[PDB]
Amino acid sequence: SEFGHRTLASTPALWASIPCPRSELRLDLVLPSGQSFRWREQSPAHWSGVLADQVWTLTQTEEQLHCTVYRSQASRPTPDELEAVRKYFQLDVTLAQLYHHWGSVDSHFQEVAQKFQGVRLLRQDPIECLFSFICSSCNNIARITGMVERLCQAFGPRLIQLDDVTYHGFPSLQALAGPEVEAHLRKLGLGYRARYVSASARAILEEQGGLAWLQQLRESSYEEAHKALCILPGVGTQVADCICLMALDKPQAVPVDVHMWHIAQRDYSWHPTTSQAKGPSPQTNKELGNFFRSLWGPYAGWAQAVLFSADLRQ
DNA sequence: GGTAGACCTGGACG
DNA sequence: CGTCCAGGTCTACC
Ligand SMILES: [Ca+2]
Ligand SMILES: [Ca+2]
Repeated sequence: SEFGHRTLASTPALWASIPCPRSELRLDLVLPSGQSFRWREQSPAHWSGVLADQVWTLTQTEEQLHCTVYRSQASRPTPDELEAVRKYFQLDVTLAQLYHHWGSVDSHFQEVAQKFQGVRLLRQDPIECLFSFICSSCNNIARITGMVERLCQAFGPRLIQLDDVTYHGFPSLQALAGPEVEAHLRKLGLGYRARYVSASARAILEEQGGLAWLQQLRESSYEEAHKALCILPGVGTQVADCICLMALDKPQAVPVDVHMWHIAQRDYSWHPTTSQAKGPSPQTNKELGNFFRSLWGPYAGWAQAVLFSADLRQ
């Protein structure tokens, strides 16, 4: 059929594949696990969302990642658009090599890794990542997903429509900085988070030097990046780490949330040493982050993604 | 300097 | 139905 979300079976000539074993990527363990909140399994095993300013549907077989794009006459994805997908999933990073290393230096990781292969980090846009996680504050993935769709629907560029779903690109800084945005977001149910969205958009455009400021952070060191980000309203240590890890190429960035705390205590019998508090606090969270870094190495943030994602399946 | 409490909400239970 | 919960952050105050 010419309409609705496609499936690999229904429109074969419209899909192109990318060599990618499931051991290197598990869409069902990455896409809905709290990295990006903009992917939906519209059809069993088929995930649709905006990628590189276009709508796509992705699905995998044992050795292939099948892709289709909705831009003109419908056609299979081109090699270049396909590279956009490989970039998004950072496929040049061999997951089996990381899993092996983490497994060698951490017996518990190896145990869990046996049943959760394919968890890697998406390489996201700084803007979407910054605002999606500002909304993650005291929030569950599903509610977060809801706020983000509404926020994009109301302020993002309109793309194409599949069935009764109209896709929207992520809002720009200018749109998020616009007048009465907060009030509109509040009506969209973002709660106090509405305030931070507006505030951080204005702060970036009117105080920090605009988009270029956020983007040039990719070249900065994790330490610098993380400090800069904590300036913005609504961006604390956790939100800042999520951003450094998922959007600024800071693989040693380790987000420390309630999940990681439970994991630390329950699976590593971890306790704060230099910290004053016994539970979550700005000092204990920092310490726990350094604990995971000393334990997993330069890509601790990625290792973190595996266990976090695995901890959601509980 | 290191906390306790305020700020929003739709599914979650008991 | 009423308290609890989820990828927190901010800040007046001890
Ligand atoms: Ca929480
Ligand atoms: Ca801040």
